[PDB]
Amino acid sequence: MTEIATTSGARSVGLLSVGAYRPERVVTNDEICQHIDSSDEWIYTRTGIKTRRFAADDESAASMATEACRRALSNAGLSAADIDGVIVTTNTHFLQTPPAAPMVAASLGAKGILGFDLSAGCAGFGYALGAAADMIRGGGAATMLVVGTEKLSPTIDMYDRGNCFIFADGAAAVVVGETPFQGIGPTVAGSDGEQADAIRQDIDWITFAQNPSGPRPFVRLEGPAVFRWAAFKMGDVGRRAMDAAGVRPDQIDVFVPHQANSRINELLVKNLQLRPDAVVANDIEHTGNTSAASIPLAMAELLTTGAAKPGDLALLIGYGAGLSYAAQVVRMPK
Amino acid sequence: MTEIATTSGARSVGLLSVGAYRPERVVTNDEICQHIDSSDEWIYTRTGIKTRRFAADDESAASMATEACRRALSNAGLSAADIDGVIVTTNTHFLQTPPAAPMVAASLGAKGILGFDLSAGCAGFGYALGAAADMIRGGGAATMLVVGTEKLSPTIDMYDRGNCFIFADGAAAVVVGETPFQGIGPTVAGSDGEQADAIRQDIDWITFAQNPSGPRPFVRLEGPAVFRWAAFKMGDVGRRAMDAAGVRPDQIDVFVPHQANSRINELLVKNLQLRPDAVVANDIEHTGNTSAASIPLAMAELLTTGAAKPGDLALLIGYGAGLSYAAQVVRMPK
Ligand SMILES: CCCCCCCCCCCC(=O)O
Repeated sequence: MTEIATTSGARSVGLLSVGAYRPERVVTNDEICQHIDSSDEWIYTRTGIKTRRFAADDESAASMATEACRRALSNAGLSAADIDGVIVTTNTHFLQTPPAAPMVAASLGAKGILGFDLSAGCAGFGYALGAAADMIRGGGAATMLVVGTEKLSPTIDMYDRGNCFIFADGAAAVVVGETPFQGIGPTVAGSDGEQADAIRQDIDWITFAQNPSGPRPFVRLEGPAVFRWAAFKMGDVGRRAMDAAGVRPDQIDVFVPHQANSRINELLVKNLQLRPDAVVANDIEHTGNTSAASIPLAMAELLTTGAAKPGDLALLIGYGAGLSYAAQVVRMPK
Repeated sequence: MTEIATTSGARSVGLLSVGAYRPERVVTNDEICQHIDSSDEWIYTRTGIKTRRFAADDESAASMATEACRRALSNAGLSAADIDGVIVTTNTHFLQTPPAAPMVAASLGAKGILGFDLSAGCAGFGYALGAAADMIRGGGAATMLVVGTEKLSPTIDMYDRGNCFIFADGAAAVVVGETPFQGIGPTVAGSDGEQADAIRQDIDWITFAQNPSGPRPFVRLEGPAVFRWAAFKMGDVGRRAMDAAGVRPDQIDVFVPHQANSRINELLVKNLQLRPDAVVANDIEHTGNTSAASIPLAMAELLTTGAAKPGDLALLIGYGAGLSYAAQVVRMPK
């Protein structure tokens, strides 16, 4: 009887490199407070944030994704010609269509390679990485680009006081391909749609379009709800990711949680029973919460300062919007 | 050092069922011809469309995805409790965040299952299907929901004689899980970002938001460009999908191309060398082009009339926006 064929690729997959792009402009809490009622100290105190980058007007999630990919390719010693596909994960591509992925591939000179946009709120990176690994192992690609990119600044209500100092822009990509050793552990993910409102665009685009003189949409954040959720639930997610990867808490060298808030992550570093000398990402201090691009930008920073070395065993935990989370254990890139 | 472990699932994966939801408001060509200088015969002879469905104002891509999934689960004799994850593919979720996936899972009572939104324009279904299959084989889930949903009507410029009669609304989901036989063939996909302009939202949401009194965004289509592209390039894509699946053209029982234009698809049927009695989807006549929901809606239609039977060998070819395409050979569901 005719049977549909089954294919497969390299069983061992890993992060060949990481490339990060940060917008030239810097924005201080004071600059922020020059339109808000609070302190440049109460900010960096309740949220380890001191400064963040805002992209120019002529930039987009797509353009920053492209530059991030160029850097990842160079850091991996590859050219666009070595890439089989690209997954752009973002929440700020301001067009219902076309997707950013095909445009990014074109800008890289990457022919008609497959690609798509993945949106899972802040945890889109973990979902995209897992997807790239599954595709490569399944034989649908051999080498891929996974880039998290975000241009949130244009969606911030400078008068929100609840998040205007939280979100920021930026993009970071990783090259995923075959490695001698297993570099990407099993994906652990889930969500809580019951709390979809905790991080949302308040007005949908069509309603706004039908009421142009009415209020325009802005990103709203129910900080406490998110703070509690992550702090209390990401510890369990961390253990599952380690368990699935067959690793124990004490074997983790690097911890890269979503750069949502220092207070949440410091609490997680303790609840995960990581060893005392475990390196922890704190890229948020001068980058803020870049949602989907957060983790890959944080990984790049840890490597940047040498705090993390290639080969290091890291625990990645993305949590955020939609109330989605995605985690995995990986071997640091570059 | 410590080797990161792996996990794996069922090698044989397939379509357990399909569930389709079509908005109740039927819009005829004559209704469309109240705002353009055309006629029913002109539109029908050139596109193959006679009527299409428009969703109500209180409906959304997410609400239609929910209902489609409910039907799919029922057609598979399963409950939300049997689902491990859900992938929503769409291009008309009018919120930059949160994603529709977490909300859809919540609405189905599928507690906190993993999920994300995937946009590859019109070919998002093929990509999501392949991703679901790769995840299940990768052991990241055992059973999943893949739902294409689209509420394009609000993005249509009623005066655009180039596409006002083309796009429509609807949603259809399939349950993906382990099957005795291999039911999903290898994914064959790619794109042409050089032609990203062929199907696009003309004005990005932020620019509009910063000039509310200016022109609002609408979907635009460069018909001829798309027509030529699909007609000339999908044949090669179909052959590759069949090759990867180890099947010959004559073995295809059912052909389900994206319902973009009946003339493009009639040309493809011939160019693919399908046998004379091959059943070809023509759901477009009363459904129009529902982009991401097109293929699963067409599969449901063929099964409903009994034209396609469960177990039938089918060739699916998604093509569209961003200039993205995704294809695979599968065994019909339900
Ligand atoms: C004859 C003019 C009508 C336009 C027909 C062009 C066919 C392509 C439209 C479908 C676009 C898509 O892939 O979603």
